[PDB]
Amino acid sequence: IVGGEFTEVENQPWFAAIYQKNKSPPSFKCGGSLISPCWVASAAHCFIQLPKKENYVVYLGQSKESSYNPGEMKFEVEQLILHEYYREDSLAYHNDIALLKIRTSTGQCAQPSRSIQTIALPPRFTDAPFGSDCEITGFGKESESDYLYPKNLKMSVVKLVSHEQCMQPHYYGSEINYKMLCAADPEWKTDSCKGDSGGPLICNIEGRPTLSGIVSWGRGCAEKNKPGVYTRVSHFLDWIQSHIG
Amino acid sequence: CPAYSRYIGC
Repeated sequence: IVGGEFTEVENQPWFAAIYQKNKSPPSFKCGGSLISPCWVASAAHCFIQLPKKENYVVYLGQSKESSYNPGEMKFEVEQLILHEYYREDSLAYHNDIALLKIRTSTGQCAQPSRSIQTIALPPRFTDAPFGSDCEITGFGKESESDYLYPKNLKMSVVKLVSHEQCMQPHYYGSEINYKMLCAADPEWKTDSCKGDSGGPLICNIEGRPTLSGIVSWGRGCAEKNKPGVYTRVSHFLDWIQSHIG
Repeated sequence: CPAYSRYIGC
């Protein structure tokens, strides 16, 4: 995360940390969100270069990447589902969403705690407005030109950007479609970055934190006129219900 | 990897 502050999972207790196994400790690879006790949502691009469920391990309840955290829970991936129309197109990703069924060494799904909670999915519809300020979180880089990653969780606040604005040529032109969500900082100083992908974009809808987007792409980090782009979760609700329901 | 990726593996 560029900008924002360092924080503890207790402030993003749906955050899921997805690592890849090694031939020998596992490598942090990207973020995700606990959308139900057995199911983590993330980005499909996180799994392409090796799409085998046995190669991944999911930790819930972590403030510090790649070390033990009190109240941590470690899960194997029972089932790995990538969207059927996932696709890379030279600038960006499309239909960039994945579902992971998680399970412990002893069979259990996620056990709630102050550091492990689920996050709500957006409603089909809702009347009554809400704010366009939404939260991001992850272990991504703190600046686009860093080598090296922070090792401790960070969080920040960005504003949603209208499709129309995001589609202006100065922004991302016709690469942006109705299945995507754009979010940036109005003064271009806080953003998600490399290593934040798959992680959540938390808006506050009908009074509760809501998973409105998944970190998918953007040119650099906190660059002027280059918002972060998120899978628009509300668009995939029926797809999500048909798999986890 | 598409150019505007924010993936650690790109």
